[PDB]
Amino acid sequence: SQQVDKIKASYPLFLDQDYKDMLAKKRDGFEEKYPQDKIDEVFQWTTTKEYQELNFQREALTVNPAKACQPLGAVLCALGFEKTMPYVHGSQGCVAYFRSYFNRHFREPVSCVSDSMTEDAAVFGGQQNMKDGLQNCKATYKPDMIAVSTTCMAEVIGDDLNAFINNSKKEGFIPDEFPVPFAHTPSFVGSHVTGWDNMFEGIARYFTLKSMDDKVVGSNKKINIVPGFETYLGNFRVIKRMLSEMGVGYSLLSDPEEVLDTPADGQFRMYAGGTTQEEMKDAPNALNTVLLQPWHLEKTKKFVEGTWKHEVPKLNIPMGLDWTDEFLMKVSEISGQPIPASLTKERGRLVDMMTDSHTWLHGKRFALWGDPDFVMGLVKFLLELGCEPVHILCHNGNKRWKKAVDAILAASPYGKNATVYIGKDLWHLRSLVFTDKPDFMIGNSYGKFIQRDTLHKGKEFEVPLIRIGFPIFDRHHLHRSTTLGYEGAMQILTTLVNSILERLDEETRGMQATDYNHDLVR
Amino acid sequence: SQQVDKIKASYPLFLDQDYKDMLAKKRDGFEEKYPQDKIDEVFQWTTTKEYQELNFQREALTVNPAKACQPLGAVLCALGFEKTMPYVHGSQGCVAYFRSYFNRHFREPVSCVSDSMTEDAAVFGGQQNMKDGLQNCKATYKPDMIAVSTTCMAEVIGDDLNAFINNSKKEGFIPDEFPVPFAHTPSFVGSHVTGWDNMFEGIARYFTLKSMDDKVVGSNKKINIVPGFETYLGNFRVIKRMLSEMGVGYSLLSDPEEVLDTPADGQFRMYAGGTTQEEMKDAPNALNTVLLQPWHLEKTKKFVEGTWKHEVPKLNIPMGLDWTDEFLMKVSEISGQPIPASLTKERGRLVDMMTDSHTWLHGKRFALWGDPDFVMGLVKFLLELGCEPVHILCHNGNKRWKKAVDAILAASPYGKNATVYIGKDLWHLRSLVFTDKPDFMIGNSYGKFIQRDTLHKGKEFEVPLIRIGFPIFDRHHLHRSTTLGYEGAMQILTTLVNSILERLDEETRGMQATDYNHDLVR
Amino acid sequence: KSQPGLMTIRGCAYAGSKGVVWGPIKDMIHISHGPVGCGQYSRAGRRNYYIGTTGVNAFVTMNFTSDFQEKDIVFGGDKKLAKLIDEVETLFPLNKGISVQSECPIGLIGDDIESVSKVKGAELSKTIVPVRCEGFRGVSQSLGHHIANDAVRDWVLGKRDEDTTFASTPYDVAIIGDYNIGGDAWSSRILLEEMGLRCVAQWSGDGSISEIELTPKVKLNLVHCYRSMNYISRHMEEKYGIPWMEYNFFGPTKTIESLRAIAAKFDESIQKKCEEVIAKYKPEWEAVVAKYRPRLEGKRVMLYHVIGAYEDLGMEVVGTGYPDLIGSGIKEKFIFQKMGIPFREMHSWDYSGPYHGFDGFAIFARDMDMTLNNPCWKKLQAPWE
Amino acid sequence: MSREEVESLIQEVLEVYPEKARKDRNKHLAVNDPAVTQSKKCIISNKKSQPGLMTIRGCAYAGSKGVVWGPIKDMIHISHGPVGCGQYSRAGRRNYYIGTTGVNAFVTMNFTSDFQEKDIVFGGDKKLAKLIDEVETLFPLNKGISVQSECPIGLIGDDIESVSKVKGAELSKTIVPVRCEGFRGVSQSLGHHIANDAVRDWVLGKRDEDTTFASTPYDVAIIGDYNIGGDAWSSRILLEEMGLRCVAQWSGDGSISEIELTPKVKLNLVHCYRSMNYISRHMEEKYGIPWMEYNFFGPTKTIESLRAIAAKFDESIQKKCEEVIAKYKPEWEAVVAKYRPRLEGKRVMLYIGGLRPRHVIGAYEDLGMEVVGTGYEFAHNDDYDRTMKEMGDSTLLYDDVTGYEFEEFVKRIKPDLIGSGIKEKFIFQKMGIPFREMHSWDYSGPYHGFDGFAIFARDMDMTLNNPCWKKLQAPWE
Ligand code: ICS
Ligand code: ICS
Ligand code: CLF
Ligand code: CLF
Ligand SMILES: [Fe+3]
Ligand SMILES: [Fe+3]
Repeated sequence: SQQVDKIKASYPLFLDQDYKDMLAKKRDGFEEKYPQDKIDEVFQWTTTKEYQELNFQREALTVNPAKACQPLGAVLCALGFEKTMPYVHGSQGCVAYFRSYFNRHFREPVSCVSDSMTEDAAVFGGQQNMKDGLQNCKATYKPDMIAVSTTCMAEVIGDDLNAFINNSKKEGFIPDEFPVPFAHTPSFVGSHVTGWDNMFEGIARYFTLKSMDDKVVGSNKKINIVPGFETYLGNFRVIKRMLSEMGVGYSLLSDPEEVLDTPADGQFRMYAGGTTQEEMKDAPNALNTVLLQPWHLEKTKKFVEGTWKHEVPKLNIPMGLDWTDEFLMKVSEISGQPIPASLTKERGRLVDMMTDSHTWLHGKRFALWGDPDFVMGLVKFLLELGCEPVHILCHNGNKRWKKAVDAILAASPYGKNATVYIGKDLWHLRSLVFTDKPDFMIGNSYGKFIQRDTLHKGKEFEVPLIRIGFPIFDRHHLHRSTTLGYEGAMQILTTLVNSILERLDEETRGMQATDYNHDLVR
Repeated sequence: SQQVDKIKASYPLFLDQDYKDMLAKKRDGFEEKYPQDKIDEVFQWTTTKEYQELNFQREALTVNPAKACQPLGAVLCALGFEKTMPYVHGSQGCVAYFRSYFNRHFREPVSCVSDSMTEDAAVFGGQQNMKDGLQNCKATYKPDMIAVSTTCMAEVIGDDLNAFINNSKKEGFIPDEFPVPFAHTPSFVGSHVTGWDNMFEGIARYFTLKSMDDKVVGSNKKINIVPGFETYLGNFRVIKRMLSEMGVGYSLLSDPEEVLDTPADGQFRMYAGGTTQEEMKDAPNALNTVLLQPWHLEKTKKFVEGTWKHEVPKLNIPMGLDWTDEFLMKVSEISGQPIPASLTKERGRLVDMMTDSHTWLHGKRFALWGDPDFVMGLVKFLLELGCEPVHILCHNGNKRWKKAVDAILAASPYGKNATVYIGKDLWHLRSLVFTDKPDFMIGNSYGKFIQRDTLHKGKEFEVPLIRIGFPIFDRHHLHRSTTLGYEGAMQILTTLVNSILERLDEETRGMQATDYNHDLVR
Repeated sequence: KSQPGLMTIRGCAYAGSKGVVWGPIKDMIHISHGPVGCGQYSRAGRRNYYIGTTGVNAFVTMNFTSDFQEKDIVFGGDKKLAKLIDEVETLFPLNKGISVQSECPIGLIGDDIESVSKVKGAELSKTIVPVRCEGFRGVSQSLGHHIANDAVRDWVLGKRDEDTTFASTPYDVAIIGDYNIGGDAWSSRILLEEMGLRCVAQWSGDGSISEIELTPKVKLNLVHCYRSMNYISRHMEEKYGIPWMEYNFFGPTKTIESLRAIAAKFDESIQKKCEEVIAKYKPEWEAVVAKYRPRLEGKRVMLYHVIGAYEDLGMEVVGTGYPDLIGSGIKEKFIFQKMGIPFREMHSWDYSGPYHGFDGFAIFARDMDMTLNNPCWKKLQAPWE
Repeated sequence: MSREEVESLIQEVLEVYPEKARKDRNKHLAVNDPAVTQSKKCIISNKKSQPGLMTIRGCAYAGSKGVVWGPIKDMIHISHGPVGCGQYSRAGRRNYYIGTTGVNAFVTMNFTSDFQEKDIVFGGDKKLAKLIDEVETLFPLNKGISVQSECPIGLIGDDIESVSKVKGAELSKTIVPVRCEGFRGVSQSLGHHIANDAVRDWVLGKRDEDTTFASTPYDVAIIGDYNIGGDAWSSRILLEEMGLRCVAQWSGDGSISEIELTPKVKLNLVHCYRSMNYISRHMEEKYGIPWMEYNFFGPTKTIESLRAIAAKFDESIQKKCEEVIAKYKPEWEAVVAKYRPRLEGKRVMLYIGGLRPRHVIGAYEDLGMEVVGTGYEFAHNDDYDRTMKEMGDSTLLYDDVTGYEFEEFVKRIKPDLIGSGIKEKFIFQKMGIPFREMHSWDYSGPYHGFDGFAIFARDMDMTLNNPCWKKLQAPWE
């Protein structure tokens, strides 16, 4: 039943008595459900240490991964260039999933095309698919560039991207001068961030490999900034703002900020902003190239150091206080511009906030996950705040990155209880937070289920989730946030301290039970 | 008892068995506590409509007021001027309370002095107190200006501020040219915002009344912006940023943003930034004066229109979409500058966020309180979002302001179930949210207790509090937020929609009971 | 086939099989066999509602995968699949069956998932369903539906053919093709069981493998999604002689008509119960129409089964595919939002719902009035432009 | 560090003042001599503040409503006058209580007369009677009403005593008028005195002829403990594990009933001498009840106070005291072993109101910390007599210190930690010096007793050794 004045959606409509009776009869008559005592026993077993050993003995089964496949990162990288059309050579369902994923995260239109390779292409390849797709895509969506990645089927059948593009240009499907950079993005190697690296390196190779004769390092008095796989618009904004404050000439290569934040004014813009082709062509002339996320831009670093001859600085991600300081000092050294008083005042205000919130932030325990650079920056920032990142999970991290994070943890007294897990998924982390319960989790929306599981064990066992990372699906407009620089550090500190304060308020809201600690002033 | 590995603070230390037994023994043996059945009966009665009628029949008792006294707003206004010491003629307890209040809201030092009027001055007046205090303050804290307000003691005694300042200057306690603007701030008239208006009018009159012979309107090609009683630093910043983007000369009179956000860099700054005396002197030369919060700047508006001859534009607070739009059109008309593409893009992005979150924001009911302009801006924004501000409460609002808010509600289909309450306090609002339960409340930290009360009735009766307004004591660094302009509307919208989504997540986190609606995507 | 490089909404065979058909089976564990991407992008993407303890006896919103790497591509993943099945048995003992949904590389590397499934199922006495649903097969999710239906037929439907212990009643019906998006199948089931009928089976939405096995015991098969289940309905008619009929619970007129049509297949007691249910629900949807039709009368709708509710609210559907409003997916939602037209997702019901039935009609009308008459759509052009 | 250096520092700090202010403020700064008993020959206190010098003192209303009367949970306390005084003092003090707020407890609530101009011009006695009627109507489970006067009440000639008499007689309710106008006295100290006199004259003698309370030889009353963060509960659990019966608590988590039962106790354990010595002396002279001061800050003071209290009773209480001390020795020994190596040798400067500047020194010394400067907002000369022997030689003492004076002393002495109120916290935090709130315990606590000592050590270590203090200087500056 429904009431017209108060219409109930599925919650709490399905909590009504008739629906409960119908569901109970369905379950007891036809579902053959296990007894509720058996379900409770199995759940309690899954929350135990022995189940944790069984879970960590896994070698072939992945449950709830914390990563995606390369072409998603390749598409995100391609979206960062001016009037550039992402094009995945292979199966269409991959492109549908990529567009849906980015649509749900950014709440924005996401442009990506596929050449719709079918069973026939499993025999003679997708050469005809490449020709028809390039021709039709250029004719219909009129991009200045088409950036080509691959699906897993194309990598398995061994499609040669370069030869297919050359034949498409030779047979007149597309003009020979039309820029079509490509990158092989095998979805069974690495993850989405690897795809971002591959796509960016392919585009840089396309525009700069054959034009190095006239290039002189530091002739346009600019610094190249390579952001990497980045799903916070505020991060691009803060890097650009901090560089402009310093008066430092910069080129943000693969900037998707404009196309991921198109205003609603009555018209749909397929393309907006982004790195121009002239910027990519002039990139070797810069003083240097700074990689914002060095741990998934290895191929890009190799190309920039080996072709552009840029001495890429060994910089951490500009996350937290110390690493933002190092980034600003290195930018000052490269460009010669002194750090302005505005940035010094912003740093002092961040330090003021840390000082104000340190009592509530001290000793708190966190289980966190995400991409390597973001995770390591979060670990550094938590160590700066006196927090304890007990469970550090990076499904797409490697041994060298784990070594770096362990070195970071060893330098701080708050990294004593920390452990880094590479190759593990969110089921491993669910076991970890059941057996060694932290105060909070930090991660994407997929962690919301872990919290639910903890709440099933008991309110005292519940580990609340803080949504920093990618993807965030169950909250709106969190992609607009910042995690880089002093501004990102301030936002993250505010989020952490206020999450602690909401949790304390919830725990002390019981009148005559716990409300003696329901302080007005905190 | 405590374990040194996990030391418990009061929560949850006092939940231990021995503390529970000790508290039970104390209550049963010596407190003569009412029976728990009687207590529950009385609470349930307080949640009813009959109790609401009794509560709203109040005429002499005020319970949990939603306003402060004039000298607090006067001190805030004085804080917005360069090297200006707030000086309250009267008793020192008021100054201690003002400084503590602003310290807890801003988490920053707040400088203010008193002349320590003692009962020996309760008969003869505070002339000697005024002379000694002015001399001591100027000698010790070296301000370029001393801005004088009064406590209720001095107002009741009838101390003559003008004559006392003149006698202090005449007797050589302070130099004749030293600026000592003053204002009478009776704490029994109006509220803190009235004190801000009185202090600003005193300073403007001091610096301009005797020098209007050479003033020409529009000669400096600037616009005076009067913020009023403002406790969000982001509001000052957003006004300055929007005016700078438009290429509009402006003079933010009483800008306390710098002094309330000093960096923590090893030194203490008593004074920082603020409106200069040259700016205040040249203010009559401006094209016009725009009041950000006209409903508590009546005296300032009267003075500006009658003395500076500025045709003050009839403008609402620049809150929400339409009112920010109107503010930008009026500023463009006054200054002649067109509205740049960046502000148009920001408006379009705010509209985009509105269209993204309208499904979750539509039909939600809110009980809100605060200062008059803040709450009318909040009501207008909620109407723009499709929300229903069912309970609008303004302890320091008047009848004409209520007429304005009712007119605002009448223009919208979503203001049909909305009621405006002036002269009512938070106990009235508690009865309102019990008898006519909204989805959320919007207000200061004082609302948290209301939420606790609602939670005592039941989880299905709990009304969550969204902390927007002044003061916010139980959360950190929310004073850095923005509520004005497109950016302020963005922040408010993000907070509202994520509050709704967090509440929905909490309601549907019950495993096998409500988690059928625990969607990953929302 | 789809034209290359034109930007299709269309999914793949894996999305049709795992995402649509097999996934909502709550007590079964579904393995996305292959690289991580397909499993990760489809995890909890569809709102096929269910009742259970996720991770213990229900696994719908979880993502199990083989996480194929280069070594698995080069040397095959059959040994990996067998080890994965052993680990699934070890860590999820209350799973009542395993499905192995193939991704694109599985077919191309010559993996024999059928032999692995047969061997492991014989060893563990468990039903393991190999589904050859590689994404490159076919041109859309339709072949995914077909392959999933063939897998259901070959591996699940007929394992209780000999079984007779089930006590069948003359009023046994099975709901087929209703995936319980936002609780739609529950809202249909409440009406059907209010009619005196007994929904023995309801798959895939909130579906059990046991009731899939009980489907050949029902007297009538009520098919909502004809496209994804016509194959199994036809096979069940040919093999078990069970009549299958289509129904529509979208909008009060359509659900009244469907209830009468379904009751006409049974005796007069069911028809009397149908009349009682229709009379009982008449005031509710009548009041909903009275409230919301004036707000939505004379409004044109474009879309890309549901026309009945739109017309019952006073709307006019002037566009459909496989204006004052557009109803489509998430990939077109923001594109149409930026051109300024109110939009509704007709795949997840904009995370609202349910929409089927008399209860769902109130939610549907509220949502249409909410989105179409939202003030955000009148605030598109800046007042200075 | 040396006495001559401290005196020279005092002189150069005083150099900025005008003549009258410098002459007055010279008498309130001193170099501690622990061998001096009469501090009147060394320091001067309980005098009016110098005008316009950023004093930290509150008012008499703060000392009465905010300190003594407010913590009483079953009583409703009316801030009589305009809205400011009640609004700024609402829930700002963490005097913890157990109850149902709004029904039978009203501590965190703000009741006020909300004086307007008409109430100033024509008086508010009629408004006060109407307010009492409204309070009775809307809060039936209150056990009494107190009327704390704000500044205008005394000046406009209001007679709250007559209204309290009439309404109490009519409603059979204990209505206590308190003339605690802010302009009275020089600080919160006169507020304490006025509140104590009000308690004596309106509450304490209610059950003088009542003999229905079964009294035991072990009846004690805790006086001057306002349960800041639960401190009174941490003291009470220790006292009751010792075999004593805590009949009353003054006034944190205190009820009017146990205040009325205080004349029946055998001993008065006074924690805050400054705020409740008046009522302790009155109870001694009227009911013959002995009173003794006790300190529960840190294990050393806690053990010494427990033994001193147990020495007032039979040998069974002494045996139970030894049992409690033996029980709690491992806990605070582990706390010390964990935290003292982190805090050993660190110098602390304190400036709190009237008792804690000397009471918390033992707890700090239990962790190896040294207090180099202490001072009071509103203490009297007896408090300084007690303080001088507690502080070390040649340490700094300040009475009613100014903001400028405190800043200059901190800049010169450069302590490792400062413990003061919210008005100094951010000043000294921007200066790079770790700060602890010694009024509200930085929203932590309790600090009394052994559990309180564990919390105190954790907080001191967490703030003093926080990494944020190594980051105030930009690496490029
Ligand atoms: S199965 Fe089909 S796309 Fe018939 S693949 Fe798709 S839950 Fe749609 S129009 Mo999403 S043929 Fe169902 C469908 Fe319809 S996932 Fe749902 S809404 S009624
Ligand atoms: S009552 Fe006094 S100022 Fe003795 S007015 Fe003050 S809760 Fe202080 S040093 Mo705030 S004489 Fe208590 C005090 Fe001490 S409010 Fe608390 S901390 S032990
Ligand atoms: S059409 Fe369908 S969704 Fe596409 S791959 Fe093929 S089965 Fe799968 Fe998979 S990991 Fe990523 S998303 Fe692909 S490139 Fe491969
Ligand atoms: S010394 Fe003390 S706190 Fe001051 S007034 Fe007097 S009793 Fe009160 Fe009150 S309303 Fe505001 S804060 Fe004052 S100016 Fe009057
Ligand atoms: Fe959007
Ligand atoms: Fe601060």
